[PDB]
Amino acid sequence: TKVSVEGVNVEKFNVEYFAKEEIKAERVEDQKVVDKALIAEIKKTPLLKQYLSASFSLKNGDKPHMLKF
Amino acid sequence: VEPVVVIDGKGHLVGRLASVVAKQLLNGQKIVVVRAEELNISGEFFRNKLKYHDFLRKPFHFRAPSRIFYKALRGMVSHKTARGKAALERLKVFEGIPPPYDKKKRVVVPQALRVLRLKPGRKYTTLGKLSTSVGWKYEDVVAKLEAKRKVSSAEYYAKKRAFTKKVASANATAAESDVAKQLAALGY
Amino acid sequence: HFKEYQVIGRRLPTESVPEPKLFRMRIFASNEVIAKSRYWYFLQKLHKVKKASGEIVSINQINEAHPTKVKNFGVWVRYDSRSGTHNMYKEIRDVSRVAAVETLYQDMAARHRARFRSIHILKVAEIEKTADVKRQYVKQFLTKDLKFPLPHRVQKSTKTFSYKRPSTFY
Amino acid sequence: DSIVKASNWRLVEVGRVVLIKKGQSAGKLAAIVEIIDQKKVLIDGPKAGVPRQAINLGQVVLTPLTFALPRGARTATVSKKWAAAAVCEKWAASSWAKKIAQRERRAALTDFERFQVMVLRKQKRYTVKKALAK
Amino acid sequence: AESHRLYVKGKHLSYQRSKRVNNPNVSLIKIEGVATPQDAQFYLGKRIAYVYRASKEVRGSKIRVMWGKVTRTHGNSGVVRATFRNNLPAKTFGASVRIFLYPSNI
RNA sequence: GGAAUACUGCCAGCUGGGACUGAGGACUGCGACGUAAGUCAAGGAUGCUGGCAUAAUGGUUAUAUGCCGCCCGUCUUGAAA
RNA sequence: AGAACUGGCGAUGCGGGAUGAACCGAACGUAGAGUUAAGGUGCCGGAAUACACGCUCAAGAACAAAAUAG
RNA sequence: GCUCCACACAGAUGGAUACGAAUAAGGCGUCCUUGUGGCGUCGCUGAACCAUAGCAGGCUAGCAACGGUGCACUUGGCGGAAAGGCCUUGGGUGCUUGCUGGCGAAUUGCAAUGCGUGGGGAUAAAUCAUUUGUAUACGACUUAGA
Repeated sequence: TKVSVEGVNVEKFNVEYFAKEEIKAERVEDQKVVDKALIAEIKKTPLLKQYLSASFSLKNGDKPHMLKF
Repeated sequence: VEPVVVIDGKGHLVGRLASVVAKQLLNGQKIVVVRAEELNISGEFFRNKLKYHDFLRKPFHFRAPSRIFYKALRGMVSHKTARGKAALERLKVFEGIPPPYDKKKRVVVPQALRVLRLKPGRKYTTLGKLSTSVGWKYEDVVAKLEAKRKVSSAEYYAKKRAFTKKVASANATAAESDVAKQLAALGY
Repeated sequence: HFKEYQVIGRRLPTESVPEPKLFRMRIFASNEVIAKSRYWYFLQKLHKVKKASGEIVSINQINEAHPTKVKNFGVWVRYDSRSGTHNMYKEIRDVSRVAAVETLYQDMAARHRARFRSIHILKVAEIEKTADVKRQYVKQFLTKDLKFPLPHRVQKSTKTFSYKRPSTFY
Repeated sequence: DSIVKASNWRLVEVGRVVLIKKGQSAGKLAAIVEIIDQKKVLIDGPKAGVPRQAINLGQVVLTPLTFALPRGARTATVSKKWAAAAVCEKWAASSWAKKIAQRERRAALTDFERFQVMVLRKQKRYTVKKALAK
Repeated sequence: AESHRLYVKGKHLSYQRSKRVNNPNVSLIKIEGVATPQDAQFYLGKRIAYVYRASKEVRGSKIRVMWGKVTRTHGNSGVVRATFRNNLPAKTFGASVRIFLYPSNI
């Protein structure tokens, strides 16, 4: 399953952006900007929000070599 | 996969069942064996009563079918060693199905059943008859209280069947709906 | 698996004996080398010619004409046993000659404990008309609208534990 | 009156529908065309594209479906009889084919599809548990 | 969520060994739901960890873990050989081991 | 009549997954890319990231675990003894 | 009894053979990866309760031997 | 064991999900021909059923039902093979993801799985002393006196 990330501007993020040299305000602003753009596409299909809110976990009888991810 | 496995000895070969149980519990799997008296050995009564007195005429000898199965299992495990002794501590053998194992599911081993292993039209021996012939004195009580075990367990199964009837009716009435069709489309 | 190989030889033609008899026989083997070895052995046994005094003219695999048609084959088997030698005739029902000869070899190794070394396939002949077959166990599969069941199937279970108590029905 | 239980065994015969379990043609249907011996039987499955070849009865499981077919029928005749008898339509109606299809679909289920299945199962149960007890 | 497991459970059978000679450097691990070499091929290279409870305190927990890696398949019943930085104590025969999914190839 | 397929062999064909190995120590040579500048998988691991001084790790010994190991030297003898 | 012609061992580890000097493979610096021999793959023991054809109810895995297909 | 003082610590992490019997027959539904009955349906494995969404699973505003269920109560029966477990009438208090939304996740920075003593207060009982002899090489065994 793939969402249309074309609408999200990812040019700002780079390797030096994550350098670790209370969270920086600029980081929070960028996260909010990314979330605002991504939520519109995520809600465009049913259960995508709920699906992403659910934590993946294995169950008895599950065969990862058989499960089609 | 199962924390504890209950195996119904009825209809199984002593050798194959012992070998599979030894291999399984050597890997740390806990196994419980029930209805050992109903375990079967290939061949008619003669040649099964024999080969037992032959080693008997040599120590201590146990007549109970469970003890016979344990002896068969004991020789397939490297006893006298810590791993062998520890492995044998994960095994339990009883005649019939004493509680609380009577209230839990019992499994079978397809590769050890007499039906699937013995060719049709060949005589076979049963552990209960041999044990009684070699001095076992609890076959009568074992059979008597095993018959009682089937009693009221048939009634429990009937009640479960009645409940599943209502469950199936509830599923059917809700079936064919939009949600039901959506689930069926995805193989569920 | 086996294959049919046609092998010919003319004992290294020399002066005063041009164009020799050109012995021919249809050898059965799993490879060309075994076919050539068996051809040499048969020539030595049945003819006054040795491997060092011969030449393999050609060797080509022969495939059955109709590997789908069910046919009956009569085989004139000759083999060496614990005492002397005894000619034998048998009838085998198989789709192809290779399968028929393989089954014949298996039966010989089973009902006679004879191996490829002592077994000689003199001739295999197809039979199609009814009443020409003689063995009862081959006539058994020539009745009109023949139908038989397969009771007590032994279908295998991968898992060591089964909760179904499987039934042998078919 | 006289009583005899079903005891109906799936008999091997010309035109018997058989599903192959082992080999390159596993999972495909075929029809028996002739009998060779107690162990090997000739089959043809031109509908599924399987080649006409001899197969041991242990490599194949007999299906309850049957149709008329002359003994030794070639590929063309076998295909004609298969089309006429509507063998494919009968196979799909059988619960065995439906179970095979369900197993294949479950194997092909995606993780997001699995989550959707879980949600729909919860929704269906919410009503199933309310249908009972009253 | 009910289950938090993200690894395939497995059982440690025994080290690679001859009749009278054993090689503790190579361990044999059984993977649940695996019975053929082809199925075990997917588990090659995955990190395998062994979890056991300790009596004395440690650097911030009470659990001690021994990490390992899958090297190659073993036998025909889906058995797979595993190697660890520190070999198992040989007392874990039949114990439970955790076969993680990473590194992933899907 | 024609497709194929079945089988043997070739590819100085393509494309992944798994395990061990990092040996040498400024350039001398055989080769490829490119009109050239220059580059390269071309006579041996390069770069990044993650944990650390009440460290990280390693070491000594008691038991335990899976397997193995007839008590030492001498002489008899062709051998074990 | 008497010899004798070439060979296995003399001083020889290692793997298999329940153990063995007359067997099979193979002869030796310290380790890793990989591929094998004899020998095996129901457990002890690492590995297919593999596949296919028939045989045998009793063991079966040189001496008491002579009396289901063609 | 009742009480005070003084000290102390072989491998759960989804559910072992329960008729019996045969294997040259079996279950499931229906009905009458109540029987070894007729019909349809299912196997050819457990690749199945439960539940499985929420910070290692929070706060919180609404909608749809009068359900599902965790915990402590209460009613009745049941389980003697190693019962010690099974339900279950009634109400109490929480969740409910059955449905519609909001609040927070960050910096751990790219993974390092993430439970009784040793000293006292009372005392139920044992052995020795005595005796007993139906016991006796020495242990042991057999009696009784607040």
